[PDB]
Amino acid sequence: MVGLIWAQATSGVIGRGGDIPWRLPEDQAHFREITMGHTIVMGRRTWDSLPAKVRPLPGRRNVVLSRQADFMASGAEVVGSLEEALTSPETWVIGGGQVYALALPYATRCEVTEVDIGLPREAGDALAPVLDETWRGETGEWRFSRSGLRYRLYSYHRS
Ligand SMILES: NC(=O)c1ccc[n+]([C@@H]2O[C@H](COP(=O)([O-])OP(=O)(O)OC[C@H]3O[C@@H](n4cnc5c(N)ncnc54)[C@H](OP(=O)(O)O)[C@@H]3O)[C@@H](O)[C@H]2O)c1
Ligand SMILES: Nc1ccc(C(F)(F)F)cc1N
Ligand SMILES: [Co+2]
Ligand SMILES: [Co+2]
Repeated sequence: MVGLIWAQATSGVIGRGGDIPWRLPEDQAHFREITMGHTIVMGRRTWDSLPAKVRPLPGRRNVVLSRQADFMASGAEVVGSLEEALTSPETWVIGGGQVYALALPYATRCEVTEVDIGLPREAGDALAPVLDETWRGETGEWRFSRSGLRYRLYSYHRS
């Protein structure tokens, strides 16, 4: 099972400046619950966005996708194609925009957090992938975060 997990503003922005322009503590617990114990695949930029102290994420098989021949990610496996990173019973692609887009054709599930924040799309932003008609998703109820923002969860799936 290959899944994609991300948090977006309603506008689809997921990253900017090598960072995420909000904080949603509930989503961090939700992200950790979904990915805990499994393989996580991420782009090399996303891997660089994590501080060295949190790298690699605990309890998960961290894999970093890069075109650099002998790129070294201390604590993670480095592969040159996504397919090499996808060989586990359960794999979660955790970003970024480039790797979500590359990974979607191999994905059966998407766990999407939508953050009710008026964040306009900006040139150079990392964006969430657009899900077509083949994706059947369940919309969650609006939830209020300890951070003061409103959000809701989407669980998409295709057969
Ligand atoms: N849930 C979220 O909101 C969320 C989750 C994660 C990340 N983000 C944000 O996403 C942003 C970064 O996403 P990004 O799209 O800018 O960069 P990225 O997708 O995280 O990783 C980009 C890198 O992936 C590697 N790559 C891309 N296609 C490849 C391929 N076909 N084969 C091998 N390697 C490949 C390249 O690494 P080389 O340059 O080494 O070739 C490329 O530089 C950051 O702002 C981060 O905070 C948000
Ligand atoms: N600290 C931290 C920052 C960003 C991520 C993300 F999944 F978005 F890549 C995970 C963690 N654990
Ligand atoms: Co699990
Ligand atoms: Co299924």
